[PDB]
Amino acid sequence: LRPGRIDRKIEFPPPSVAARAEILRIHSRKMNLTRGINLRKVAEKMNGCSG
Amino acid sequence: DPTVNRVPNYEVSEKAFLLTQSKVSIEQRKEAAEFVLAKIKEEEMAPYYKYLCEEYLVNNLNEWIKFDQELYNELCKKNESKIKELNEKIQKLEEDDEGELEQAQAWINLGEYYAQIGDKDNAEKTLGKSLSKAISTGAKIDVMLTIARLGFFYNDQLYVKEKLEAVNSMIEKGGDWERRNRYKTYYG
Amino acid sequence: LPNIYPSTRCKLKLLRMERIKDHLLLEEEFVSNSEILKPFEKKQEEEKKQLEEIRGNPLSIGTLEEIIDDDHAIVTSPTMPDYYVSILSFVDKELLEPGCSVLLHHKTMSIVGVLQDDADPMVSVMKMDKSPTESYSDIGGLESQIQEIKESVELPLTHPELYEEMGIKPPKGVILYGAPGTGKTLLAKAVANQTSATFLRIVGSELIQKYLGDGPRLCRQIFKVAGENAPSIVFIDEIDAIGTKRYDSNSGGEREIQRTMLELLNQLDGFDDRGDVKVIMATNKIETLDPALIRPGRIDRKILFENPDLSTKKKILGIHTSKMNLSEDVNLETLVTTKDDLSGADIQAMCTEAGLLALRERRMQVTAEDFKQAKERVMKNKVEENLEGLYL
Amino acid sequence: KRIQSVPLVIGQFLEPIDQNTGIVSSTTGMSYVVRILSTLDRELLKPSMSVALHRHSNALVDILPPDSDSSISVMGENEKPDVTYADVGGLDMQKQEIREAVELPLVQADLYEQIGIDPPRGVLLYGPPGTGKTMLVKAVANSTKAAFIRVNGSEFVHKYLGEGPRMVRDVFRLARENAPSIIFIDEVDSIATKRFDAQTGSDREVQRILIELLTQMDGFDQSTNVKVIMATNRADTLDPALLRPGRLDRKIEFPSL
Amino acid sequence: NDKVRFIKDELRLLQEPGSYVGEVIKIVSDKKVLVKVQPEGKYIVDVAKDINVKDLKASQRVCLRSDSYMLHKVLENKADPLVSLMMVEKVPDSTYDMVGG
Ligand SMILES: Nc1ncnc2c1ncn2[C@@H]1O[C@H](COP(=O)(O)OP(=O)(O)OP(=O)(O)O)[C@@H](O)[C@H]1O
Ligand SMILES: Nc1ncnc2c1ncn2[C@@H]1O[C@H](COP(=O)(O)OP(=O)(O)OP(=O)(O)O)[C@@H](O)[C@H]1O
Ligand SMILES: [Mg+2]
Ligand SMILES: [Mg+2]
Repeated sequence: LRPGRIDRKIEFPPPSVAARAEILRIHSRKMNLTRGINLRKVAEKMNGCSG
Repeated sequence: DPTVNRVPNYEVSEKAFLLTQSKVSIEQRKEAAEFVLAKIKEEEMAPYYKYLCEEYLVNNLNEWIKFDQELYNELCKKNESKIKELNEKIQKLEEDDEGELEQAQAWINLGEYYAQIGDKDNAEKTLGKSLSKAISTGAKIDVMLTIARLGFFYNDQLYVKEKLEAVNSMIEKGGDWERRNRYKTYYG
Repeated sequence: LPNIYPSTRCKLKLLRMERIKDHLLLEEEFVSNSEILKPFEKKQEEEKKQLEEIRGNPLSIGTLEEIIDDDHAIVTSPTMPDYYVSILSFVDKELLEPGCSVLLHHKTMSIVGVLQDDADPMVSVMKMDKSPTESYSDIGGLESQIQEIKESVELPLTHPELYEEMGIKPPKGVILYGAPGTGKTLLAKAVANQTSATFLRIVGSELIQKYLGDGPRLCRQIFKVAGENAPSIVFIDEIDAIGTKRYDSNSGGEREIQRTMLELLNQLDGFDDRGDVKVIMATNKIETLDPALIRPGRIDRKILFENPDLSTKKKILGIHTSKMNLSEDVNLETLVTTKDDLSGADIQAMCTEAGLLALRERRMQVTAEDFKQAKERVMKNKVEENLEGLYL
Repeated sequence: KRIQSVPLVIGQFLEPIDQNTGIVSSTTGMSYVVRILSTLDRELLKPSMSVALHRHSNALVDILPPDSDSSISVMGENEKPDVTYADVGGLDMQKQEIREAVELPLVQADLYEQIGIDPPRGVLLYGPPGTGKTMLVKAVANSTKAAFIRVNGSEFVHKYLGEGPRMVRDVFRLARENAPSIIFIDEVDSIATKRFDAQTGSDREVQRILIELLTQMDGFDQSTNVKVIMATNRADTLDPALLRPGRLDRKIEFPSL
Repeated sequence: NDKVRFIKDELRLLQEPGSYVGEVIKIVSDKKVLVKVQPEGKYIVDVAKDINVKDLKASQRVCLRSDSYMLHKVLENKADPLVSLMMVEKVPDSTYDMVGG
């Protein structure tokens, strides 16, 4: 943590509901999906889980 | 939410073909004329207005969609101004030397606006240059599906055939089942 | 071949390489005449042919174990049954150190050469092969410490005349103890910049190995390598690492660390009487060091490092911002020269942060606002202190 | 066809370098570069094969049925274990997981491909000792219709250097021939320990065995429909290189009930 | 006829002893190359008149004639232990598209 050494301290906070929706969408483009799946509703149900 | 965007609008060509048939009812033809004139006014189908007025309709009726030069110039000037703005964005990204994802996205923006007005050749050039990057296979699938949709828009089936065989050739380099179902619907 | 003076064109220069060619051709003529006079049937280059045919092919590789009754030896190849190989005349009987890599003949297996190691699979990383960068100019202030380190480590090597005339052996070792982030490592980089000696760096963590045996083994190897490549400026850094930490990967625990420290405290002084091996250690916590290491006669001149003062702070600001694309709006006088406590590391850290921020905006010039923002950024990212409350 | 006399040395083909040369590893221990006989069906020179070699020349002269060199044999009927799914009480979730990760992928890969999921190619039944880790697999072998090559961990290691990776490759080749098949390397914690001593011959051979196992498992393409199962009592004493996608991913967690 | 002559001559060539796979750990000189032959030890081999010593690079697999170890060929695979470490680790590939949020 001393300055001069390792420089940038970057935060990865646990994903928010929008971030969770984006991650679910990204990983959901790998399987046959029925039309009109409300992924935003599923992510909104998914609380605490991350990545 | 993600969307490939309703560009080009399929209903434009749908009602254009509905108009160009004497077999269909006159009332439905006039409804199609009203819709197509409204969409030409709103979404700036100036090049498609010129094409529809000079070919298609009068190629084979045709009073409702009358080739007005003034309306062909005002909307064309607006379209050229928008194209100039997009060129400014592309050149400013090149000057800033941003990430190649961003320059590829700017190329997609130029091409999708070119499709948004109906010019097939320049849109094809923009998306062909856009493919030259090393973007992810999903973006390439979406782009060449956009040229396939353009081919559907102008009712040139061989254009769609070559676009979709190009899709199938490289679809094995992807695998995303949603992007394969899109191609399945297009091929069907 | 010698060096050539002067650099530019000059007739005397041409005369110099004319002498070079004259002497070279004269050596060539002498060698030609001497060879021609010699009986070629046992001279000239037929010796090469005889050596090749006696050597045989392929030459296997083994390990020497003894030199009993010279013209005889006991090699030990990894697979062969440890033959009683005889030593031939071609090999040099001075490089046959027990444990070398000899070249056995294929069939009769008689030593026909010693294969020097020349590997250095681990030392190559250690051996300083390119001067880092900073010269002594880059260090702002610290004049007394620079003078002491010079007269302790540089002058004995470059200019031994003063010491031999004065009649004092040079001070053996120097330990750079002080507050963290105050140039204890920069000064080592500087002394490594101008050097006529090998500079084998090592960090105290690497002496805390995992196996029981390879605690003193590493130190013995390091100091042997320093000895053979004399002179050496070995730079054991973070020497306090052996004391604290207490790593789980260490199988021995405290006892193995104690044995390693004992081997270090021996190899520094030794019964072996090593030659020109200068030792420069540097640590943040001089307190947690067994006084056997820091005893005089092992490391004599214990140089103290202290946080810079206001003038030293402004000098550091000047040297570090010398290579700045600075706009005139930035004023160095009130920049960081504020007397509200800094360090030798903060001044460079805020410069780096401000440069990064200016890069983010793509502004090729540096703004005073960016410098101030990096200043406060460095200020918040700072564990302030603990002992000041006693005297506050 | 005279070099094909009947003293011969079994070798393992490794890499086809040219049309008439190859790199074989004779059972004696050391690799060679040899000339292939111009009569063999060169389409059969698959890697890790069981080709034969001439005695003093090592020239490749005959390819063997790849199910011949195997020291480990497919479990037939004399060794068919006598437990049933009904006999294994409880472990309902474990039973379902092993059925959906072992039996169903063997039977119906087309469903896995169509759905879009990645078919598992390795399971790591683990838990406290005495939980049915061995018995669930034992019951699987009593109902499976696929080959059930059963190796026993420490059986891989032998005094003869090179009898390791060789027999690992041989076992995997046998599994690939009789596809579908299930390998049941048992007590793998004796082969895939974390800590490693790069000075003694004991660890430097288990290392080669583990490397060969890892390379062969990575060589699993989407086809060949062969699943690998291993059980252990101590999951912590396991090389993390065995816990990556493409390798063992599904992890069953047999709990002390 | 060329095919027939080759087939007839093949019988003699098979009885010629094979060649060990070599490993060029270090280049010694212009006519001697240190080679570690698996799995026993290393040797100082002689390069043939075809292969150039400067062409050889460390970790290049090679072939040595079994009668008397003599360089006669250069392989292609090499060793490169780095792609062994990243193969054992098996880090999955990714792009900026995969990461979201
Ligand atoms: N007087 C100075 N002149 C120039 N630069 C300095 C000075 N003092 C400190 N620095 C800068 O501080 C930076 C970080 O400090 P440095 O690494 O030298 O400290 P250290 O106390 O030896 O390190 P550590 O506490 O991490 O073992 C160096 O890169 C150097 O450029
Ligand atoms: N679900 C179960 N129902 C009945 N008996 C069981 C069950 N699970 C284990 N057992 C008992 O376990 C014994 C067999 O050992 P088991 O297969 O359970 O060992 P394990 O947990 O795989 O051991 P290890 O880790 O040492 O290989 C039998 O005596 C059997 O009665
Ligand atoms: Mg330091
Ligand atoms: Mg058991």
